Amino acid sequence: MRLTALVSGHVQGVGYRLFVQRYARDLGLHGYAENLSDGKVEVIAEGDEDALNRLLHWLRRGPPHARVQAVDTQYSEETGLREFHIY
Ligand code: NA
Ligand code: NA
Repeated sequence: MRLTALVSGHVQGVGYRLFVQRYARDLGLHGYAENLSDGKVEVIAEGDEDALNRLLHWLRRGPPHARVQAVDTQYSEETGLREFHIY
């Protein structure tokens, strides 16, 4: 399925997108991570349900110096995205 996750907290400017991309690639997932102008990070990830749960473990922690306060999740059908990009 597709996970669309919205990450709140001290998350921009701390390498969060690169962190997500590394773990998504480790977990066989495709999609993207993008900074939002309201201060959040949006993560779209497509792939197996358990891999999405493993990614969520990382999304809730973030890199060194991130302070992730919450991760809102919503699920939808995969669209066939390839690769994992940062925007
Ligand atoms: Na980054
Ligand atoms: Na961005």
